[PDB]
Amino acid sequence: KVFGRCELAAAMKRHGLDNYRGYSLGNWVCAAKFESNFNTQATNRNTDGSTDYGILQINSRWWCNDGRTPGSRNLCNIPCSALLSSDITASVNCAKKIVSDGNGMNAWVAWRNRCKGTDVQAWIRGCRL
Ligand SMILES: OCCc1ccccc1
Ligand SMILES: [Cl-]
Ligand SMILES: [Cl-]
Ligand SMILES: [Cl-]
Ligand code: NA
Repeated sequence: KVFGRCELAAAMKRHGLDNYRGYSLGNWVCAAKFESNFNTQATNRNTDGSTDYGILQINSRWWCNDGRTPGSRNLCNIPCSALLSSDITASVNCAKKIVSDGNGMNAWVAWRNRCKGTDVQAWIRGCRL
C-alpha cells in the first residue's frame, strides 16, 4: 500500500507513535517518507546481505527474521514479511522497540540525515488528527 501523507500520519497516531519516546508525529512521517516513500512494500538490500523492510525500512540484521541474514537477530519476534503488510501495526510495534534501544531515532540513518533538526511539523501540517 502507498499511503498518503496525512493518511499515514493518522495511522501512526492511532498506533501510539505521536510523542513516543519524545518524538513528535512529524518525525515519524518524515522518516517514512525518506525510507519508503510511504510504500509498505518497500525493500532494500544492505551491503552486508541484510534487508530493510516496509514503511520504516526495518533491518533484518537485528529486528526481524527473513531466514537469509546469517548471524542476525529477530528482536521484534516477527517475520520480516509482516513489515510489508498494508496494516502498519507490526512496523509500528517494532519501531517502538527500536527507538527505545538507546539511540532514539538516530537508529534510522535517513532520519538523522534528512529529518533531524528540520521543520518536521510540516509533514503533518493540514492533516486532520
Ligand atoms: O536498494 C536495494 C535492493 C533490494 C531489495 C530487496 C531484495 C534485494 C535487494
Ligand atoms: Cl511534528
Ligand atoms: Cl536469518
Ligand atoms: Cl531520544
Ligand atoms: Na534477522
